[PDB]
Amino acid sequence: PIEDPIVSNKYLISYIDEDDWSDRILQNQSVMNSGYIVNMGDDLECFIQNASEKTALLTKTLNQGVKTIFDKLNERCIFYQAGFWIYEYCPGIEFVQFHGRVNTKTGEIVNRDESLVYRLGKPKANVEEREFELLYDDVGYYISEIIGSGDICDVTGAERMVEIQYVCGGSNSGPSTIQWVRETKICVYEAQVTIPELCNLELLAKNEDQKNASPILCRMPAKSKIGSNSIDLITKYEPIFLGSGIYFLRPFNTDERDKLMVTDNAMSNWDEITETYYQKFGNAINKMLSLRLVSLPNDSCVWLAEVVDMKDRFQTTLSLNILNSQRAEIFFNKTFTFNEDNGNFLSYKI
Repeated sequence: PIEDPIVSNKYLISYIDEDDWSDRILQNQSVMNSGYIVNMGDDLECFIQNASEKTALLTKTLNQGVKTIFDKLNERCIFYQAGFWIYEYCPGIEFVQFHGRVNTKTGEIVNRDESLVYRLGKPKANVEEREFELLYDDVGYYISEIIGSGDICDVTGAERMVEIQYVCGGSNSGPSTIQWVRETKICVYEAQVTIPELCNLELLAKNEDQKNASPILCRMPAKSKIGSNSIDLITKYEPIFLGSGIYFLRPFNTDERDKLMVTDNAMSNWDEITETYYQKFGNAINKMLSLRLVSLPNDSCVWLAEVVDMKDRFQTTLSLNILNSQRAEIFFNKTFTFNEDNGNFLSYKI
């Protein structure tokens, strides 16, 4: 890993209320002595605060992960239609990119293009013999597999190979699938796969980003009297891209209620509601419930949440009742008024 004293330190700006700040940072002297306060003239004053076992897990992770990768891959090949290209990866045979499509029902290609001769690399049956590395990225720790034994590319004069990275797909039960694959160098390609079984290894566990940050406490000067800018939106709320142009703003305030957010232009006019709105919100909601973002209290309930634009302007309210199946219905009410006393769920049928 690479760091430097200008980037190694990491901060996270958090917002707190007005009378909260009045008697939370200002009244204690110990905290005031640990850090100091900065003023922007207006009330945007922020108080900044200044501040063998391991290797056994590294070494075991590498071994166990490779053996586990082969465990699932041993069943069959995998394939990913990357726009115009398709990359088929087999369990220790050879990696290539060819034109075509696959029939989801049988998992077989339409044809084999004898005319599209591409060679990404030849792995080896004797996986035990091959050497692998344990590197890391934003997603987490991963196993590196260089598949060589390729011909030289006259362009520069480098033998054809490919760099494969094994990462965990989180909650993705099944065999195995690829995320993306593309050329990286003149004759080198890169590919990344996601498998659920790698998460078994602590270092390769999903949702593990080293978020350790000296917190910087700020307070709202105006309390959103003007249209809150996007920077206020992402400092008050932690967005999560739910796809289809819909974000899920979860508040840092544990008391407040979370609200969806829309950004697409074709979903501007809410006075008329077309099928595109319903399909887009259905995809987004399916992805959300798959992400386990919405939190059941402690039971089936109706879920009511706002929708805001890039400027946190309320447009409608999304009403959703979960049916514990593939089907789901979504309603949009512009006329719905909110009770600040309760959160999202209002009707409980345990």
